Amino acid sequence: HAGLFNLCVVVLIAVNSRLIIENLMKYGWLIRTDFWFSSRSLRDWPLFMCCISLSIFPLAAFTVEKLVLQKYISEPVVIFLHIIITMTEVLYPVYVTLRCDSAFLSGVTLMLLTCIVWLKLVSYAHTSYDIRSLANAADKANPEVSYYVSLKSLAYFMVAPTLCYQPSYPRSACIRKGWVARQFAKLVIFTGFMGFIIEQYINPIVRNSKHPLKGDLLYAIERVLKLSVPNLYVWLCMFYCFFHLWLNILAELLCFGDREFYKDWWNAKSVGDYWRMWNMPVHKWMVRHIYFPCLRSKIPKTLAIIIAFLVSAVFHELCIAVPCRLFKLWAFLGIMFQVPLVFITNYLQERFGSTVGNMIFWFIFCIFGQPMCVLLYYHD
Amino acid sequence: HAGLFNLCVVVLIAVNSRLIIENLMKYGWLIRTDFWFSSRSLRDWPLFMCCISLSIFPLAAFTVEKLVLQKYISEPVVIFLHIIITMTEVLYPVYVTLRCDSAFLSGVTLMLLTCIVWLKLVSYAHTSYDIRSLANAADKANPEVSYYVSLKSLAYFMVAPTLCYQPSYPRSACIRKGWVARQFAKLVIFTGFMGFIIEQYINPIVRNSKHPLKGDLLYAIERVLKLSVPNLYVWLCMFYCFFHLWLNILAELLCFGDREFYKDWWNAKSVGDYWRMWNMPVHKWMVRHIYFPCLRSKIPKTLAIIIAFLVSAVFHELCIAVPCRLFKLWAFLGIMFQVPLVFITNYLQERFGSTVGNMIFWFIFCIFGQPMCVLLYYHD
Ligand SMILES: CCCCCCCC/C=C\CCCCCCCC(=O)SCCNC(=O)CCNC(=O)[C@H](O)C(C)(C)COP(=O)(O)OP(=O)(O)OC[C@H]1O[C@@H](n2cnc3c(N)ncnc32)[C@H](O)[C@@H]1OP(=O)(O)O
Ligand SMILES: CCCCCCCC/C=C\CCCCCCCC(=O)SCCNC(=O)CCNC(=O)[C@H](O)C(C)(C)COP(=O)(O)OP(=O)(O)OC[C@H]1O[C@@H](n2cnc3c(N)ncnc32)[C@H](O)[C@@H]1OP(=O)(O)O
Repeated sequence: HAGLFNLCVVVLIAVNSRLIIENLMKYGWLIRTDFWFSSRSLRDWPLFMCCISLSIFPLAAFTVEKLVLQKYISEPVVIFLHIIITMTEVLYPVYVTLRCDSAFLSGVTLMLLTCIVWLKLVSYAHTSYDIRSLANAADKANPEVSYYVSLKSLAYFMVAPTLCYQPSYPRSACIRKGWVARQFAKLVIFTGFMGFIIEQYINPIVRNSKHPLKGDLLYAIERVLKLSVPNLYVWLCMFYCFFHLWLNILAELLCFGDREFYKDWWNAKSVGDYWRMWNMPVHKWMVRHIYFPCLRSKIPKTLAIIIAFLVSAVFHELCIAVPCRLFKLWAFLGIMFQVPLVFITNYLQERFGSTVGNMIFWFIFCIFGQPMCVLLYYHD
Repeated sequence: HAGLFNLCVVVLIAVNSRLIIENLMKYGWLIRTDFWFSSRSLRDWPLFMCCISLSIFPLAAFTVEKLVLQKYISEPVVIFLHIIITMTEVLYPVYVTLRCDSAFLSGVTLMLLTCIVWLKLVSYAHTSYDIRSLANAADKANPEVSYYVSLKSLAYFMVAPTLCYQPSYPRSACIRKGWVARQFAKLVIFTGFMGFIIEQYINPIVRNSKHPLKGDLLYAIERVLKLSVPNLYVWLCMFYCFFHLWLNILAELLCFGDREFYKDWWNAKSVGDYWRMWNMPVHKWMVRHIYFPCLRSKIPKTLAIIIAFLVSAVFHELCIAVPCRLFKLWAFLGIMFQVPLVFITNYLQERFGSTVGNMIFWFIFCIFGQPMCVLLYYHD
């Protein structure tokens, strides 16, 4: 069934083929300019070696786990230590990306690694607290603790493309190395295709006069789809590069038991259905750590969805607005608009059809969607 | 998996949304102009009532079958009658479409119905000859002949969307009438989408100065993909309207046992593989009536593929060049170019990959393909 997905790059080689064949070798006129990392030689940036400076805090979580598992201090004190460790995870890399500053894309990938490491840390803390509360009911404890293997399990969880820590993981085989290279080659060519389609389509169409949109929109609703359809293909190729290619490569090199991350997000009859569908690991993180602890007792789901999307709004604002240090709160409000939207398109999809719900999903994803974040990300 | 197919009409509503919302009601400024049939009222054209004048020749085939099955004359004489009946099937509707002439699109659908009725007739003759040769080995014969039910079986085969006659057919249920209407509604909106995408994309891009292509092509290879990508979407929507919608509707109203016509043509690693794949009934007709009678004895496949594509070239030329009565032989030579092409891309696909074979298939289908027939069909 893969040829109709395959046709979407045939028509991108085919339309403006001429501006594809004017390059010398591997986009010789557009190299290290789009999806760019300047000075590929040496490749030593003081935030790139500070991308491994956030790895001393998983070691700090292992030291406070060693304090509570060798009975150095009580459980509440360690919980406070986890709270301060994951708030230093907020406060320290924003100080890294403001003071002794660097490029915007390096700041964006540092904030994305900060967000992913924060989820991985909070999931490690919640799973360690759950297995400590399970193990303290009886006097079984844990003989043969194997702190090298626990260190390797925590570090292997930190490089893993999932956000749910277990000490025992499903594994696979790493004998297919030509496949790994083929996926990497597919990723690099798409990256070059990403830079080509950003420089040829979005960059001449954003670089003009623009105005902030209002409640009334007369003769201005044609721009929010015409400047969003190449952004729709940019987000589709971003999804294919991250969730189908890079996460599958990082699953394969670490020998992961499930390449399960992307799951059926194109047949979304509504958003809300879409946000529970579009990636497995962060949706498993919300249904394991925030929504379902709210749904254990005394909070219903009709504020749990708002507080889960509030912390997702906080993560998107920390990912986008902080490396540009402008504090727009446009991705915050643009995804806070989605939270009444999930409820709306559910009232619209009731007494209706799934097909026209998918039509209005792709319209919602066109205008008030995730390519809007890339549009505001290429508007600074 | 249907949402990624569904996105291709979201991006067509989205790009030039403005020229979609300037119409009054059901394309009020472009109605009965593209995919047009003038004078919808009365709807009585002298070739439209001559579209049922080709139905007296299935009755003629039943009369000559009644002559041979009631032993009025020997088998060879009836075979000659079948030969003249299906050559009057060639010679009479071209006289209908030249003398007392009509519109070009009515001539194109009359020639398409002529081609389909010719295949259905030759398949009926070959299957009747095969069951007559099977029944004449012993003295079983056929008690309870049921000539009303044989008449209904032949007529039901003539309205059926398959080209292989059997007296016993698999059936289904016709209780889902809201589904039938939904598919018909999907077909009509796509037809309107077809007329919209033909008038907005192909018609301003063909109506200019054009030149015949040669062996050397310098600074002219960008036109044969840029004027072919909207033609690629026109042929994709033509395939979806005919083989997925209209043939499934005609399967459902006649209660057919298999909606099997389209089969996996998008993952074509080569042409030749593609021509055996793109539709079930005409490919079953070639492998049941022309190729495999050649492969019974004394002819190898290395002229059988050329003679099968020669008669397919004759059918495409009779479909396209005869209603425009210009005798270009450009669709003839453009599909005679494909016959060395199937062999070529098979030598190219050997010692190679299936993925880059699919890449070069979609390049071949872009330039020297079936949208070229629609490009020359909208160039007169
Ligand atoms: C050192 C570095 C190493 C790096 C390594 C590589 C990287 C790591 C790799 C990968 C990690 C991620 C990389 C990218 C991260 C980027 C940063 C961000 O964080 S961007 C965040 C954007 N925002 C969101 O994603 C919001 C997500 N929101 C949601 O998932 C949902 O909307 C949610 C949970 C808030 C609401 O879910 P509703 O639609 O499900 O809820 P309802 O109405 O209540 O229905 C619940 C029912 O759904 C069914 N259901 C269907 N599927 C289900 C499932 N999978 N699990 C549970 N229930 C499911 C069940 O019936 C369930 O109810 P019953 O549990 O039975 O009571
Ligand atoms: C009153 C009106 C009512 C109307 C009702 C509605 C309408 C009716 C509805 C629908 C009818 C159609 C409507 C449209 C008609 C438009 C007009 C036209 O005619 S346009 C014609 C365009 N031209 C073609 O379509 C050329 C088609 N060409 C071919 O099919 C092939 O290219 C062919 C047969 C000429 C060559 O086939 P290679 O690729 O198969 O041959 P290899 O190299 O030899 O391989 C053969 C092997 O392939 C495998 N194979 C795979 N699939 C197979 C299969 N399905 N059958 C048999 N073998 C198959 C088997 O291994 C086989 O060998 P082993 O038979 O085992 O010895």
